[PDB]
Amino acid sequence: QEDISDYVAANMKDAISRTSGVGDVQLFGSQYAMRIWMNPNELNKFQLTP
Amino acid sequence: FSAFSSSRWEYGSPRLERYNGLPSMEILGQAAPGKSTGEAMELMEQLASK
Repeated sequence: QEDISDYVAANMKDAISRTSGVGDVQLFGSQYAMRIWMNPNELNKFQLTP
Repeated sequence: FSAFSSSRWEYGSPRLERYNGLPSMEILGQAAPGKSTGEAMELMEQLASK
């Protein structure tokens, strides 16, 4: 699902929302973001903080 | 700067174009004398198809 949503957001949503007669275009998903899923145990191991 | 830097010569675009939110390159042309703009545009489309 996240792969399809990213393709729609990055390749189709912008062009469609700019099409004649189109008002609000709402994405049923979300574009990719660089997700850094932090682990508090590993952050502690090195005395690090987000 | 030499203590914490390295220097290189590379290539890059002095002017980046975009069309409708996507990277683009513009090409200007003229139909050959004795020909219409429609047929020239058709040939350009046929060439771009490849």
